[PDB]
Amino acid sequence: KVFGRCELAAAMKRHGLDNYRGYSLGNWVCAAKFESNFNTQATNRNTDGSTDYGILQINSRWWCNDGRTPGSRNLCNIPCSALLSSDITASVNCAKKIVSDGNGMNAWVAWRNRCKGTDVQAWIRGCRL
Repeated sequence: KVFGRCELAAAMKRHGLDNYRGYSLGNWVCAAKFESNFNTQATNRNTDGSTDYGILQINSRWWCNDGRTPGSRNLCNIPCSALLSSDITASVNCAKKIVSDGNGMNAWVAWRNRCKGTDVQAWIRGCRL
């Protein structure tokens, strides 16, 4: 499902990511746009031999079960393809838990150096929540 600028963020707030762990929604908009660029079906081969799933590019290395990974942990206790669905609540529901380790949005490479240090509100300006 191709997500619009106005479409995705509106859901993430309903999705209960709005200011979640003090992280402003614009981060959540921006991060999605940097990891899969509003593509929910987005999956990628991690070089270390695991795979990225979900619009939030959630790494199957220990988060989910993609059926190709030895030593996968599955902490989120979901199949990886539930991250690829037209419902945001699967991806979001384990992204909450990714910050739920308290190890920050530093789990996402894209926010990490390309979405920090900028105007945060700039994703959610001109859209209604």
